[PDB]
Amino acid sequence: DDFNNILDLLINESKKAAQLGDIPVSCCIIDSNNNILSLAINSRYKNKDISQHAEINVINDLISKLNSFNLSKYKLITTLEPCMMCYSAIKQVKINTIYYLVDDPKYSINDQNLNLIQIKNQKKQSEYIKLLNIFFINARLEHH
Amino acid sequence: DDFNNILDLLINESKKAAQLGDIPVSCCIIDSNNNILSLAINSRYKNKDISQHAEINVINDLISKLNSFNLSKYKLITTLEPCMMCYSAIKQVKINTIYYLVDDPKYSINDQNLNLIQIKNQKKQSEYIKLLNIFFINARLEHH
Ligand SMILES: [Cl-]
Ligand SMILES: [Cl-]
Ligand SMILES: [Zn+2]
Ligand SMILES: [Zn+2]
Repeated sequence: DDFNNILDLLINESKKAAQLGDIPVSCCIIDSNNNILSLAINSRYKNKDISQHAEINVINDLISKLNSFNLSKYKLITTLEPCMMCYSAIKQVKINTIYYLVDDPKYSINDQNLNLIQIKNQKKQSEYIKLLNIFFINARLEHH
Repeated sequence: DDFNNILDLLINESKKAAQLGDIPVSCCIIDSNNNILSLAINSRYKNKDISQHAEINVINDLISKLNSFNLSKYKLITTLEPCMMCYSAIKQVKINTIYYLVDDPKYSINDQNLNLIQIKNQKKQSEYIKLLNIFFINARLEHH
């Protein structure tokens, strides 16, 4: 569909990540009934851990809850197209679908049982783009 | 992935439909192991039946094989983006994924558990576009 309520929630969460120095990305994992089982934000720089993107964080939350590395029954929704580290972690726990809102400007993948699917929600996409733009502006100001 | 072998097969089949007066569309339904369970071509005008597009034909083949209207365990691959009649029939048998090669130039859908996903296979897409173009050229020649 367009996940308007889940996206409202994720966009609200990611603000937290932006306040603390990380690209404001939030994401959740859902079961087939679209219930959220785990939610996480990006905390790579905040916790000085190369792996702590929102996607790997949410994967680890669910591994913890279910005591299992097999998430084949679940789908992932993120505000921003995942990097390749996260894409590979998502693949390695057998999640078959990644919904993302905003693709990443910054590989050639012929994987399957793994679809990367852009959510169409223009209002939410424009809102999240404005949040990211504010983050990057502050990024270049501190860069200089 | 890019379904290169299945697409080779479908593009070969659809030629049959083009020879007999129908837009040359072919499609199959696959299980989770990507095995084909049913394959069909468009035969609307050939059999004077508004419903006999390739997608509805393949659905009926599988309903027949399984004696069930519940195809929730299966995915559909077609050469051409489905019309809305077929999209609704696919939804009504609970198939969750439609892979298509070529989108249709000729609605606003907020359905979910139903993803419409364009296959990326440039060589196969260009080949199928050339086949369709030949079909339409002959169409306008007979039109006049
Ligand atoms: Cl890998
Ligand atoms: Cl309906
Ligand atoms: Zn990442
Ligand atoms: Zn149709």
